[PDB]
Amino acid sequence: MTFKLIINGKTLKGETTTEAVDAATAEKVFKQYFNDNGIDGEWTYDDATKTFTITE
Repeated sequence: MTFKLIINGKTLKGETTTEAVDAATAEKVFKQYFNDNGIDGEWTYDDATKTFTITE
């Protein structure tokens, strides 16, 4: 299970992706990834393709 964090904002524009030991294991970590960036907006996890997208 590979997750991808996409930041949709003029302030910060980036994209990353990687695999982990487990879906939930990476889901709990990927949540803190952007947490450090302090990105304020609509943060949600796309259960569809396990993709994390944010909309400021």
